[PDB]
Amino acid sequence: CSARYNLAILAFFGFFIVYALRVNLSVALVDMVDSTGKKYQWDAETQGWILGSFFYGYIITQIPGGYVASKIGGKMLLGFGILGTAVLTLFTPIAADLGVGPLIVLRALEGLGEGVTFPAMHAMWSSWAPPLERSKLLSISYAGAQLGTVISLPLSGIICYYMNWTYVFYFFGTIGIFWFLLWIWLVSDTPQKHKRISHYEKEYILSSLRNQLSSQKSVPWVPILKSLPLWAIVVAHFSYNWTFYTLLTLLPTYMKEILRFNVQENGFLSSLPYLGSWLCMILSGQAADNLRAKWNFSTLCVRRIFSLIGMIGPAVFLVAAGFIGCDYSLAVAFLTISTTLGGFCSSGFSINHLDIAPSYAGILLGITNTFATIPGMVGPVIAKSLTPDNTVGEWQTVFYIAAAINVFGAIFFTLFAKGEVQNWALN
Repeated sequence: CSARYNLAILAFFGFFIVYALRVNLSVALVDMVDSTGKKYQWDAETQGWILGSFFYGYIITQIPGGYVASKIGGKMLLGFGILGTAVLTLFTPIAADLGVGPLIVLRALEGLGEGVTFPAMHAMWSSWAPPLERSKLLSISYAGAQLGTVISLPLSGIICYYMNWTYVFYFFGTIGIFWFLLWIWLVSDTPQKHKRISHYEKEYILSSLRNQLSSQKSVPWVPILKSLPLWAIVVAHFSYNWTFYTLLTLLPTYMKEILRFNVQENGFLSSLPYLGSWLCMILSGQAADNLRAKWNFSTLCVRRIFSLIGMIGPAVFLVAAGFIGCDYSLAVAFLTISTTLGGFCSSGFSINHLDIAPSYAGILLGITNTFATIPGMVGPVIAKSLTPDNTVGEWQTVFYIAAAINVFGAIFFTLFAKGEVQNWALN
């Protein structure tokens, strides 16, 4: 079709690759360890460090991305991020042969390469997307992440079953490379730099962004962002991501050790939760708009209601899943419900940053993500240390503490959230 939508059909696949290279290990690990590929004798704590080392890098390059993107554009940044991630993915096997240290190091470098994507995309859309249309283009671009954390698990299971685990990494790295070639050939960082764009589209985009860009006032300065209504968003994000990452990283292990599912079935059934989450975050915005039309609700009742739901429903159903372990089906159903209701959050704390201080979101997202990334560095560690022997009495404990985290986060948000403006964003 046009140029901007082609960019949004190349960013979709880029984020697909991002999240696939992020998630594939959660599956490949349950076959890389011992009780036709090579198998290593990782202990418990070691698997946790391996699964967490990605976020020790993801956290480093989240905010610096916003600066490096305004410096050298978004195209090369995202391209090199994906390329480094994929090339290191190719070497992950040769690294495992060298030990665990190199493996965690390689995953952390993957994290450095991956964390610089979203800021680059924001930068590119700040020059490509007209305001009346970026709500759709950003959605297209970011749905690739959900599709990736949906599809990289079934494919990883298929491959690890019919073939060795090495081929997961080989295939996904080759894909990342064959995508970087396109990202380099076609895309540009700004319309006037595009080589095959038409004059009318260029003028439409520039005329849409003219007054908006010339109305920027809050760029060259930044006030004190230590207002409690921001720590509420940060805490809710930390809480949600604790559960989300703990599962993303240790759910296949649960399905293979406790439920005793095959690897194929493991990868196929570990996608249902995130597919449900996708559908739920697709329907939640519609429902919230229809609700604000039904009644005013001050635009804050919506945030806190949807947050309460998407952070307590998960807790309840996850506790229930832990309570009835060793059942093939009901536990899968309850984990699915748990990570499905978690999609209501896309109309709560994951959006309050646009109502609290717009025109400053570029850095509020960075703060929130940099704070809510810590659980990726912790959860997979203690959730596996508490379970040296994968007995249901151990997993119940991590489920309980994760549910308590979700609950405390929801309480904090409901108490201290604001939804109109915070008096320092006023340009």
